[PDB]
Amino acid sequence: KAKVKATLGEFDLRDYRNVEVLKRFLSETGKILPRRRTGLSAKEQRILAKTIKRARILGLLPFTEKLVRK
Amino acid sequence: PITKEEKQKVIQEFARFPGDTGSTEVQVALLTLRINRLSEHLKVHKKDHHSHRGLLMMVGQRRRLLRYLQREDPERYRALIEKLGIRG
Amino acid sequence: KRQVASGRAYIHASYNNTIVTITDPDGNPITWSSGGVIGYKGSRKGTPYAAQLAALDAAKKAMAYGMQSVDVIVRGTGAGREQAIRALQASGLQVKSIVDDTPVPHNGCRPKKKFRKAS
Amino acid sequence: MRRYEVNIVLNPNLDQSQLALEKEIIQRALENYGARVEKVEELGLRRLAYPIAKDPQGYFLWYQVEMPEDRVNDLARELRIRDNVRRVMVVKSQEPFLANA
RNA sequence: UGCGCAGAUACCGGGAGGAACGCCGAUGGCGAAGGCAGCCACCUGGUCCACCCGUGACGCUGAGGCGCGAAAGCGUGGGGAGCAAACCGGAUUAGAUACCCGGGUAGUCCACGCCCUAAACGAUGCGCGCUAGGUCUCUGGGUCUCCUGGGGGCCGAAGCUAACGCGU
Ligand SMILES: [Mg+2]
Ligand SMILES: [Mg+2]
Ligand SMILES: [Mg+2]
Repeated sequence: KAKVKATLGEFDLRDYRNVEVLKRFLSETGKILPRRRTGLSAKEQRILAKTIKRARILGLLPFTEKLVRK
Repeated sequence: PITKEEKQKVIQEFARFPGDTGSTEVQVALLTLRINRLSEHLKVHKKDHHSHRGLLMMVGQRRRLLRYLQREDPERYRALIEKLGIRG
Repeated sequence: KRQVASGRAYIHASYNNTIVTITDPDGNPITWSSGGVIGYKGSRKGTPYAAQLAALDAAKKAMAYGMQSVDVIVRGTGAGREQAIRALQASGLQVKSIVDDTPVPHNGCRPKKKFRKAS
Repeated sequence: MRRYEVNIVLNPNLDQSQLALEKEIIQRALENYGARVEKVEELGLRRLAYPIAKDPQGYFLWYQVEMPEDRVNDLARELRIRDNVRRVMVVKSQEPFLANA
């Protein structure tokens, strides 16, 4: 399938507000997706984990969700 | 921190001639700046030892620099430690 | 005793006993069952059969209150698991949705020495 | 004195009296601590991803701003003395690292 | 053993409190070691690169000295959720001062002060110069198929080694 960067166009991944983008880097359990799936570089992947965690504290992205249909 | 201007002021007040960034005298000066800043941060943050190793090194680099100066031009040595207040 | 039309079945699987409870759409218990609550006692309450039985029996008690449909919520791993789900599905009592919801700390209290054999 | 970003999430249940009473007290603290103010932003009422203080929505103030850095912890401490102030998050302004191109 | 009809377990709401931070997470990164992992701010150390600007051998090592030094431990004062030497019970056994189960004090956490040890391990002291390559990887820089640094791994020229291995 796709890497989550292969999807988007250009974006500021220091931007802890843009939930419309940042929301795509989470699993269905709202867990930060691994590099192998994000398609990101070690360095970007570092920066993102940060931005994602900042969003979570503002209330805009989730810490967790629950698996639907198991 | 030590903002670029503060640094720049000190290079100025110590350079042997204009354009002098890296002489024994500018070097000693700058260490002394770093030291006094680092020492103020240490009287408060007593348990910060990793930083304190940085100090020991700066204090060495300084004595090793000053040792050289006192051996080449015992004169601008005496002047430099007076202009700073050190060692003796 | 009220008639509820739909609500929640909570399955709590463990390696020692499966237990199932049924509630109204705000999570208030209507009825419930467990391995022990059928006959099995001691190490048999875990077996997928025990799970199935308990599960089915709880559903029957809820169908008494006229319960017609449920959202399932499953929690924990253990033998009776897919079997208690398979049960509710095949108890008539219609299965609207399923959802695992197992608790997990984001690294919380020190686990008992049995559970850090992964030390 | 460096540049920052003050985010405040607020009680999503206000009429303009309460609303702008809070929004003013803010401008006082901001002012009463050294803050000058580049941009403002007010998307306001948005749905949180989990309920903060019992409440499925939040009111969003964001300010870019410059201030004496040795006070930015003090500012933010005072920003949440208020109860309608629910989250106060202050962040060093930053070059915006991008990706895809 | 234990806990439960003084209503437990399982479920929904609310509150209090302590400790540790899931996913990111790596064959990764930083540090002289011990060691360092939620997020924010302030204070602060080390380090790498590029420019080739400044000083002009100002260097290397380092007995003794001083400082740091996991865990356990000690003193005073806090704190105490989970876990748990000792201990109190249930088991198992020929016995079982154990391994398995139920509880549980010190302790684990915080302040200040002690102790100064370890499979404190790369079982490899520090620094410099020299001697084929290939491959993966972190972080720089350029003229960005690749090139040039600095770190992290594996394979292996020459050579070395009792051997196993080591091998920019
Ligand atoms: Mg200790
Ligand atoms: Mg003690
Ligand atoms: Mg025990």
